Amino acid sequence: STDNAETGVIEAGNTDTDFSGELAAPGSNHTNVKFLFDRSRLLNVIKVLEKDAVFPRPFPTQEGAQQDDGYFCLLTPRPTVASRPATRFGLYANPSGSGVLANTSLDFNFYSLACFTYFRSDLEVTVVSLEPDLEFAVGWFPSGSEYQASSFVYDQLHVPFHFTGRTPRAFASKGGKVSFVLPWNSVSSVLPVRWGGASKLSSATRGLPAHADWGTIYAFVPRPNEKKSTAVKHVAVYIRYKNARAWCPSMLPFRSYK
Amino acid sequence: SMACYGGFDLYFILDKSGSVLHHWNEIYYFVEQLAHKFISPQLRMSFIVFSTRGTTLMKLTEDREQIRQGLEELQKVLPGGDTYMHEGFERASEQIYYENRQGYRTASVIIALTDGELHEDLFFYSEREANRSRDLGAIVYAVGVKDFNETQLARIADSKDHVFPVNDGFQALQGIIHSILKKSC
Amino acid sequence: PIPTAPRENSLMFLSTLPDDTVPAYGNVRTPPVNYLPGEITDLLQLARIPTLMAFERTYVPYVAVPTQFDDRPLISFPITLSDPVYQNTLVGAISSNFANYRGCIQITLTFCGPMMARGKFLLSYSPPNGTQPQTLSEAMQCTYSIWDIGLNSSWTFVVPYISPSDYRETRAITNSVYSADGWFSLHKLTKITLPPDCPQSPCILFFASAGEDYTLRLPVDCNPSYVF
Amino acid sequence: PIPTAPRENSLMFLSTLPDDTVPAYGNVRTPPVNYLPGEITDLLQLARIPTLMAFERTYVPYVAVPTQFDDRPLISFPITLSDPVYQNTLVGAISSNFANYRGCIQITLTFCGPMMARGKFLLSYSPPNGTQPQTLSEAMQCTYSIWDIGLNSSWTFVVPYISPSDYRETRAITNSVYSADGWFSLHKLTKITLPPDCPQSPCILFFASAGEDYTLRLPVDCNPSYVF
Amino acid sequence: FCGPMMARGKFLLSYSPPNGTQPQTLSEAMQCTYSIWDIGLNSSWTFVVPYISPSDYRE
Amino acid sequence: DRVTTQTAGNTAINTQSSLGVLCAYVEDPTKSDPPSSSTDQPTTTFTAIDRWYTGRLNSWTKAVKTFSFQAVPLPGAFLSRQGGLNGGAFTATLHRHFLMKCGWQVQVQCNLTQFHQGALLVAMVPETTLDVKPDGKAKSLQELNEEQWVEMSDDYRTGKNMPFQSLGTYYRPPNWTWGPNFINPYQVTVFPHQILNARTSTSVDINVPYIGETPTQSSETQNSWTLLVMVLVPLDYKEGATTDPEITFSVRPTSPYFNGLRNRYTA
Amino acid sequence: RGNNGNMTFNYYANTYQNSVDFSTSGILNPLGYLK
Ligand SMILES: [Mg+2]
Repeated sequence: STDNAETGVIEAGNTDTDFSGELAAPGSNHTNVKFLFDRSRLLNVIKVLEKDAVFPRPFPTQEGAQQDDGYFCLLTPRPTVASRPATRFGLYANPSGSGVLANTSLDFNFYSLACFTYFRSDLEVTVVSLEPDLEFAVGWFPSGSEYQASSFVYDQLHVPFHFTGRTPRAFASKGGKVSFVLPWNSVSSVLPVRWGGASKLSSATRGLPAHADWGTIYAFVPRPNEKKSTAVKHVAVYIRYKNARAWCPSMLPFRSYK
Repeated sequence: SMACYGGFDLYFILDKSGSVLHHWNEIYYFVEQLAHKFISPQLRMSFIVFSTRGTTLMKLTEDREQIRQGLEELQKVLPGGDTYMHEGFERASEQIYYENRQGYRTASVIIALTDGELHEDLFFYSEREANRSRDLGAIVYAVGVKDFNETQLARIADSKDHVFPVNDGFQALQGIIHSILKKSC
Repeated sequence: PIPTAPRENSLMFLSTLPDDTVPAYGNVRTPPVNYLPGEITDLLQLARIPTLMAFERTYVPYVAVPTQFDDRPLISFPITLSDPVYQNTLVGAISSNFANYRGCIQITLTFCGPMMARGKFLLSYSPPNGTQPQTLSEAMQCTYSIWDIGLNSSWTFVVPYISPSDYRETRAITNSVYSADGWFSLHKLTKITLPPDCPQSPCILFFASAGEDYTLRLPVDCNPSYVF
Repeated sequence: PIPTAPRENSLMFLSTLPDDTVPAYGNVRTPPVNYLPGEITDLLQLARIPTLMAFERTYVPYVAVPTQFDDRPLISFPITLSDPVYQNTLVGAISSNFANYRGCIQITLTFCGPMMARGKFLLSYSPPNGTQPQTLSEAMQCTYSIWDIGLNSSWTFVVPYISPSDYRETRAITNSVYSADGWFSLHKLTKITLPPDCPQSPCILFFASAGEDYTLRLPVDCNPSYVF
Repeated sequence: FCGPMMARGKFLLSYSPPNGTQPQTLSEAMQCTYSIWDIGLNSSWTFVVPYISPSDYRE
Repeated sequence: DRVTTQTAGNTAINTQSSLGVLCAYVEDPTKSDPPSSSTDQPTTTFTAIDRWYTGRLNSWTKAVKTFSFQAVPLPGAFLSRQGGLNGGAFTATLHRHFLMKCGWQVQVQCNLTQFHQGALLVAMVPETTLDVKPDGKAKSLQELNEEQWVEMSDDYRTGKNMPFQSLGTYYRPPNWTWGPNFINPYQVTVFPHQILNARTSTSVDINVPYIGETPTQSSETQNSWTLLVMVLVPLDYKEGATTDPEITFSVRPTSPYFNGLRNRYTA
Repeated sequence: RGNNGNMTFNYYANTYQNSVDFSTSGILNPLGYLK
């Protein structure tokens, strides 16, 4: 069918448009955005806390900072680094040495189907243990709050301040899991998948949204600091995007030909 | 020392960052003419590239079939990326540490092609990894391409006079490489 | 108490369970998104947008038309949505995240040459044969459509859905030998007769959109090799 | 028995679960509290009551007005509810126990000087700029309101809610550089012309109340450093 | 435009009101009363110089 | 049929090979309601900012390869004055209002002849940092006027070189491989686009509404759209023809809603 | 409705399970209109 594609709008035609044929039946609705993003996937593998940690200091962190890394899961499909929102995703090709290997995360299953710019949904976090018989718990603090980092001596036991709070501290059973659904808490109307504005928190980094997150979870162990174990235990954070809505179509990542 | 080195080794740790996209043939012709002028069997040379991934593009070898093919792979290099010179030195420090397992006394020389304009938080790591090659008995020369930073190379190199620009330090490295080949066995 | 006998799949975390879970921090009034225009209701609003293909010349969205006559297709690529001419199209990069498809791929062309370039082009679609068709007398017998160059500058050849099954596979895993659903092939019919002082080798810019009946099924895990 | 399949979050004590639990010792008729007057229905009945601020002079709820002219704000403090002029106000000490706020801070003044003290004061509110405004010609352009001293002795400057988000943060955690929602700044416009035999340096007593639309959200754990 | 028929081009007519300095840059007739004239099938443009004056009858 | 004169305020622009206004995401992108995140009375449009602001863009030689793009930040071009795109009464109002909520309406003119071939892909690209150097600094006019067309490397196709927070000396600096502000150059036609072909038109017409993560964004930080001119087919001509055709662009802000009046922005 | 097969019974309410927007005051339409 004779067209002009310089116009920018092409009417999607069928076989009957040029030839003799008919329309096929509608297959299914598995491309529905509220249906397609509504399934769980691995987000980040964070180490389980055992003491009242220091939250990671803001960038640029200098050496001699006695902070606690690899502990907080900033719940976001966008690339993160050191439990803080980043712009580039970077893994370690040859991690020999040298400093602190920063925990990065990315939602691999999201950006392959995030052909849009803005995305709003609830979040259903399931925190699966990666340790046999682990009796852990799961904190949370919203987009814009900060970690309460101290302890209080309860009967000569340094019970930390992340055992309590007005935010959900879900306690897992022995060998169980933690599953709860978090609302869209951030101050932005939508989470920018791609962002081009500047956040003026620092020397203004272009393309870094400051409040594109559902918060930040952290696993801990419900014992005081005297009962701190030795081997560092992990946990695995599965998230699901409940009630997904997506705006403003955009690009999919570049599949290299090599 | 007075004892001759059993093997004289050479490291072309080459910068292929996004900032040397306009000066890559100047870098390559500095390596095309220091690999052809030295075809001696006592010299082993390696071609290390770095922009973001520090990459051993050719291992430390002396068979001249490979060095002919090593330069014909540096010509197929497109620059682009950040400037991770701390990983340019980790690909050599994994090869000085291997050649110390042979048990010889080897004078491994590091030639560091660079643009000099390093980030402030990467110069801490590039100096820290250079000092781990100066713990392993290597000598680091920073071949400066057009405009660079001397003070950002006075700590990568051994002193402020080991830094050479590329138009002056072509023959000046021939006065150092061939100086030690007579000092070798 | 109500006597319940819980099933064998108790305490099983399932990633794609069609159900909700316990709310933790409810009664949150989100700020309204009524101001945002252009909501994606469904990702088949985006397979229908024609995106550029890429051709082994070094990957180029257009086909150069060399002036030398030879009896073979000018460009030829199979109709298989794992073929590397579809990797960076929204037809291909959405459907490679799925397992099946159904409907008509729509190949839009665009003659980006000069305005004075007259010519005719015989698009085609062979169904999967034992041998890929090469002669212009072999794409004459398949599903062809002659495209003249004139005032307008685009032709949308609709690759039909001829299949022995209601949902074709979206990835040539095993085997389809080089023959899954056959081959598109742009033959040139008459040579492009250019007036004097005009550029040789004009460029046919290819697109790839989905039909109005192109429908996808069965999400799978994606390929995370875009991030490496 | 009813076959139930219990979920993955079974036997989880959650501190903020919106539900009841099993009663242990019920059927207790409590004595009636109908005699007590003044029940707090809601804690925004108490942010609206103006309480005294405190100023780095040694912390003083009033601003002394020195008689020497200088072109800078007499007192200047940012509109951020983690700033240490708000720690001992019911606007600040209730909102620091929360995570967000929305609405208008209301700064009530009170001229506690002599009755014969005539003068004029240019209150202001800059939105967050790159530089804090200092000149009287720079608070003239912001949201100002001139306050004359006369028979009445109070002015309630209502700090507006100008924000790019429906709920501002209530604590300057990271970063807001010294600039979160801008700065209140009481400039003096004309010098206070006192008659003879009257005290120099009269005192403007500052309050800080919440607006009729000031609303709070998201409780957090408090700061227990009041008990140390 | 009395040129050939195949001559494509565009022309930015203008009208500055009386300034202290005559405008010269294309970025200075962009701000005055301009009107872009394309050359095509038709071959005439009638730029109407407005009547902007502090008096009802100019000299 | 194809002769459309688009009068706006006191600046009417003309096009005699018009393909049609590509109204994006809605029927009428001019219609917009005031921001819900400002309790003060917003400064609406007025008759000195409802006009066609026009500035040049770089020439298009034969040396320009496929996919070599050229990006215009909106409203980033009114403030840095890229291409001579001086806002005038709009930039002098944009500097004094803290938040700004507008939708754009662009038009790119590049008149080829009937003996030239080539095709641009003019596309209002939302939310990209294509104007920023990888080291964080935004480009200046001395830096744009030396590369002339920012070529599509693999750092742009992967998003390897988008601006970032340096982690510091504490963390080991990781090998960056990807960032979401990439360009997939084969999929830029999903954006509101027209193809500026050398045989169908001289000017393209795109009309986009306000989009953004907030109901209104800041004035000095936002890059919610990006007028992206991408070369899909390289320019070719026989010798004697008019070398290096000019590219201009004409930008009109449709219904802006300024908020938060303060003095002129001094960084 | 999404990927929700529990057609019958919602235990928690709307504002607890979901997160509704606060007020201020199929048919696949195209994402770009030629006008
Ligand atoms: Mg570099």
